[PDB]
Amino acid sequence: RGSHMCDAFVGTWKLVSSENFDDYMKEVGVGFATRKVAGMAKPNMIISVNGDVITIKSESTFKNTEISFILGQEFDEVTADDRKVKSTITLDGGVLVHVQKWDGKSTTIKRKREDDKLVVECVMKGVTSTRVYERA
Ligand SMILES: O=C(O)CCn1c(-c2ccccc2)cc2ccccc21
Repeated sequence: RGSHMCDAFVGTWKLVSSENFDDYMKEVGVGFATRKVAGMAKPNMIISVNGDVITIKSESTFKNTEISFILGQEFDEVTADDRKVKSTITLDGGVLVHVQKWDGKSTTIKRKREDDKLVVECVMKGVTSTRVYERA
């Protein structure tokens, strides 16, 4: 019912910058045509919290996705690039840490507040992409 730290993430966010995302997606194993169309997208990401359930929606010309979850409880997720993964999202020190597991592989997406931005850092082995969103 009352305020939680998680509320710093809540709201409507628009992508403003993307660095190294094509190389990150190659590491993930996204095919060419999907990478090109995904990398063009300027999604809006809508984060909300209801009781213990956090919802992250991405809306764009590429794909609309929506996940709902409870921190530390694994779920099934079909990602925007069409992987079928098992995901767990935790809050570590203020950072939401989202680990996706599929086919023996793993990718971690961290989201954090920096100034008025929500920074999303996507990591697959040694390759990192930084995506910066701002309030809509
Ligand atoms: O949250 C994001 O900004 C990127 C989400 N995302 C996307 C994505 C694509 C288009 C629109 C939003 C997100 C592709 C993708 C591939 C691998 C891992 C994460 C991925």
